[PDB]
Amino acid sequence: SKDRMVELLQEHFELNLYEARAYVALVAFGVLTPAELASVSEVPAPRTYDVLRSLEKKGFAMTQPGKTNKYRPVHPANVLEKFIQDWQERVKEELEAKKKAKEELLELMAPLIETEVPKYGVERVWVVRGIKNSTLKTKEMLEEAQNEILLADDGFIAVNLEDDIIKAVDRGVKTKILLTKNLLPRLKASKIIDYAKEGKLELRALDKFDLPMLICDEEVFFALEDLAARYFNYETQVWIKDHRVVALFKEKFNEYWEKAEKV
Amino acid sequence: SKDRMVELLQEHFELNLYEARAYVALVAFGVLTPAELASVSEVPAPRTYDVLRSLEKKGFAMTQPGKTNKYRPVHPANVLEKFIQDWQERVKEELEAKKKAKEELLELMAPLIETEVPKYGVERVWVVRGIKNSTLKTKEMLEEAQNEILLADDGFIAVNLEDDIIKAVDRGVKTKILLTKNLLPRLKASKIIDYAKEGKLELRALDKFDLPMLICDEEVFFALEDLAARYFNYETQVWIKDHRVVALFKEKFNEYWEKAEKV
Amino acid sequence: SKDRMVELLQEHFELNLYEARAYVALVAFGVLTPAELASVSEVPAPRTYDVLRSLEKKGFAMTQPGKTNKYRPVHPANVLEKFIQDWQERVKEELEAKKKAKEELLELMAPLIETEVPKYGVERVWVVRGIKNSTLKTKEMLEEAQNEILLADDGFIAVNLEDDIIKAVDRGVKTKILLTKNLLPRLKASKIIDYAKEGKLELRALDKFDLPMLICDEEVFFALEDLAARYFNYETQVWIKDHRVVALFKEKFNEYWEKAEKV
Amino acid sequence: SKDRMVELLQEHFELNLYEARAYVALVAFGVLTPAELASVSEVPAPRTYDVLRSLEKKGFAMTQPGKTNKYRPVHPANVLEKFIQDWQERVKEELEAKKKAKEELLELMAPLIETEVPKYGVERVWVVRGIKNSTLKTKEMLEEAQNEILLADDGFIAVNLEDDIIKAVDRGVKTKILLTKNLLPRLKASKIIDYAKEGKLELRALDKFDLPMLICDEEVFFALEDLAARYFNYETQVWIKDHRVVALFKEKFNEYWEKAEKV
DNA sequence: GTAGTATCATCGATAGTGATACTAC
DNA sequence: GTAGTATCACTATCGATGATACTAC
Repeated sequence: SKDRMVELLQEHFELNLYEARAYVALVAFGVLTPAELASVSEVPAPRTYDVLRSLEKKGFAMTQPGKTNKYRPVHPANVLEKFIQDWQERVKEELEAKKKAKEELLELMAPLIETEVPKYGVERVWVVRGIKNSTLKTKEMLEEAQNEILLADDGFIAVNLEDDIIKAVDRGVKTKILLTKNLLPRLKASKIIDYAKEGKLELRALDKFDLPMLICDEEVFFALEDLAARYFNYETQVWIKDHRVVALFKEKFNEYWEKAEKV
Repeated sequence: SKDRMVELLQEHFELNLYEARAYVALVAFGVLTPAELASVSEVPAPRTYDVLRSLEKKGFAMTQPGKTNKYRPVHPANVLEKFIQDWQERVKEELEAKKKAKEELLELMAPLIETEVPKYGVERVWVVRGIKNSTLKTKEMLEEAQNEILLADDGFIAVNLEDDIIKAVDRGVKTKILLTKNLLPRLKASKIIDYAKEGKLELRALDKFDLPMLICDEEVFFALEDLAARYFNYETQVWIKDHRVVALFKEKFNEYWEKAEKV
Repeated sequence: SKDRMVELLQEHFELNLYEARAYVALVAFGVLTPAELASVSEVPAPRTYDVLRSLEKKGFAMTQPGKTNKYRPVHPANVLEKFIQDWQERVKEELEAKKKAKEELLELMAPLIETEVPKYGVERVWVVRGIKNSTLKTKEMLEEAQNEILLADDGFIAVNLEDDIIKAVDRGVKTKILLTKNLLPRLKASKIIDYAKEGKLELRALDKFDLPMLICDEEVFFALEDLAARYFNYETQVWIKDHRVVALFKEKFNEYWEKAEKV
Repeated sequence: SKDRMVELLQEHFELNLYEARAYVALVAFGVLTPAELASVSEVPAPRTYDVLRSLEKKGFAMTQPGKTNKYRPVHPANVLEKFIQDWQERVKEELEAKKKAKEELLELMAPLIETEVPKYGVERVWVVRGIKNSTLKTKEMLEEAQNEILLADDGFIAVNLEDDIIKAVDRGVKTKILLTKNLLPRLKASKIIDYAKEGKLELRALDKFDLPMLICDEEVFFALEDLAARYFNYETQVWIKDHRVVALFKEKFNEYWEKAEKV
């Protein structure tokens, strides 16, 4: 069928409907002029000229340039195979590009390939105010703790965390507890003081320090001192995850720690 | 350069702008929820979902069997290599489809191409556009050559037509082949060698000649010369069937041939 | 009016409708949360979250990351001014790009710059049949002649050509007329023999030549000898414009021409 | 080449695919009718007309009164130079519009920013995304500085804020500026350099310090550090107003400051 | 109606950009 | 209701491609 011939030329050889109908006509009728083509095909008369001129450049037709151009079809066995061979050459190029593209992309993404898995995760700063949320955040910090826990506490933070502190120490994370001397009686026969006497965690006391902090593996949790709101459980507290910043606080802690006294 | 990565992905790996961005984001942050992606990247918030699902579908990102709100990138080393290997398969199959379409067309058109003889005949001049289409006519010249074949190849007059030349030589056609010296390197790597050294034909090389041509019996094929035309793959080539015109060109060929090397 | 404020932010500072309404809201109400933003603006509740996060990256808002994020507007005098200067630097870049682009384009188009103006067009091959069109083409050739006219004629002239040959010769174009001896008596009172004797043009006679031709300034006009379409007279004739081809015929003409004379 | 030209034209000179091609064709063949263009080029025949008219309008081609429709290219040296010069004009006017839109917005928002005193106040921690937006906060820090300013600039903490620094010094704020040695070579003249020799401030250079910062009274501004974040212009910067936290950072500054050179 | 010129119209893919639906409290 | 989530629908550009005037007769 000519319908089938037209379909195939469109589907596999990059000819539009009109160009395809034209080339079939040229093959069926041999030599045609734009005028003749129109009479023996469904190619619109107005379009015959450019459509045939289109087959010309694509290699499906040869031509005689004159007052009225006449066209002959190239032999389908020559052009169709030519098309395929050329196509394969394009493919062969598009392929090599893809490989060089791949090689380069891997070189570009080299520095970015990240094994670490974010748990929050794009967030490295978190602002907490309530007493509920301040505890839920310390809980997470102690749970995700894998290396060291440094706790300089002015009050309830260390007494309420005891359950969570113990569990962490059990996993093998180095724990250092630093309290204000006035808070000691709050730890009567507590499992912390028990662990401290065993050697499973370091415990020390200081009369005072101005910047209490919780440190967990490059995570620091501190408060913005407001005694006004500190009565109001709505005291602002900040969680920051960064090697540099947390390292700055760790220095301060070590300053405290090297001046305190173990129980 | 994130921009270069996005560019490459869009070009050689069939990702849209957003998907390309999303993948680099995925590769960068290791894990991302749709909202997180909308934040750190330039992918429209409302598009992050379909963009991420799309990447997953294209095998560029994965979702855990758990709460599927988080997406992780597939490692570039794996995903990029897999795309290229898979792509080769898709093209290879399209090749088969194309070949099947060609063979079918040749079959469908068989009845059309009968001894007429043929539908296009008695025409002694045709024009062919583009040096790339040179062989679409010269092939016919070689298949019908009965007496003599005189080729002064520029490297495009009779590309990949060697089989027809040796076939012509077999049916008793005298063949003189004149090549530019830069062509010889692909006779290694030939079939006319050892068909030339056998004496079944002649082969001579030459540094420079201004009028490359193919003569077959009383037919001459030559290309015109226009810088602008060739930039647009539109160079004009002419086929003339005339004993006087051919004879003139043959005088020029002979001129070239008496200066060529017997190599 | 806020409508006016929103209009300006969209028009000049690259904010969509929602982001623009948000920043106006933030400026009006100071600190807002996504929920609050919705209550005091026409920003859809579902969109507030991502829209505010958008103003964040764009530099129109600062934020407190928490269970419920709160946002403050950057001061319009800082952001709006910041935007403009940043924009100016992008412009400064796109400009430098444009200049380099131009420089390169001029280097690429250097070989392509065409001064000559085609009076026929892209066609360097023309196929003519009949006497009407072959004469109109010879006339055009003689009119456009500016350097030399080489005419080896097998018959005709002054078949309308005396007038055109003379007029050309009047313009100062070197003319060479070559007729077959049998044609000499046809021009005994012709203006050509008159001009030849003066001699404003060279005239010579030959008993025979197999390839008559008209040459005009790198244009050649010849016939494809067909027994006996010349009688019909549907004899195919070809016009070719090309230095190489025309030089080939010119060599042939000189072969003829070196065999005089007009007498 | 031709593909590269088309690429440039589309990129830097605001031509669509067809117009860019058409222009290169116009430059190549010197003159072209819509049909001729449709033939030699990849511009769809039915589109050649509007495409050529378009090129003319954009000042890339010119047309004769007819009767035929032939187009000539404008010389690239002229058209390309004209586009760029005109473009500079176009942007320069949009800049004015932007400045005018800004000035108006500040006016419209003036009533909004009334004595609250600050719309946003009593807030002691804010986050700012992207190093590019650093000054959108630090600016406020410097303009409100009453006692002390300690800058350890990385080159982005206080970009283009020199005027505010010298201005702060005038109202009696003690100013210490610590810069990396690679920054100093670009401080010419400047007001910050002949303010130190005058003694109105101090300036010390240092090869390397890990924690660039800005301290103003009881306020600190510092940036976190994440490669992935910075690739997406999403780096987190923090502003904290707390005497204990700032004092800590100040200890670090003083550490940096005791190793720098007086320049 | 016929030749040959110039001109329009429909559509898919992509990327923006102004809005809803579903859902567990 | 509240606070989220998960998608929707629409617009504009453009390059592809099929159809249709106008002007000669």
